[PDB]
Amino acid sequence: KLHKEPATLIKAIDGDTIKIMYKGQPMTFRLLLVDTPETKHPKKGVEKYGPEASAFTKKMLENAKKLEVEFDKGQRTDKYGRGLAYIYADGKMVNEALVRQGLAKVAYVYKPNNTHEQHLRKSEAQAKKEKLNIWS
Repeated sequence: KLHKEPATLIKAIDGDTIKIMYKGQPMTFRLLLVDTPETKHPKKGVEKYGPEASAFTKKMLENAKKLEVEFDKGQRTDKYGRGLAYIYADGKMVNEALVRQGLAKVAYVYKPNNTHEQHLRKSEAQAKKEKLNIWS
């Protein structure tokens, strides 16, 4: 069953990509199942809510007493060598918080990495009904 492990923030890069110290090593992590608008983009530039999703993630992680990472049951790294996980700040999942606030859409899902898909989908529909940010 999925279990949490300790990690240490190094640097938030943007809304859904962060650098953390994981088991002694610095790595880049990508937040599972969510897409935040982009600040660092090749073609297009800062997308709308990009700067916002990324301040959110930054504040949430920097203010936490405790950071934990939760791997899903599939591949734990993507083709760019980024960890793939659910991230928790004092017990609150960053991935769901982003979605609940209308600052992320639920991503395209790849089984078997999809254990919190329903919950997340729950929160996105609520942010939709409340027409928050993305959904305004």
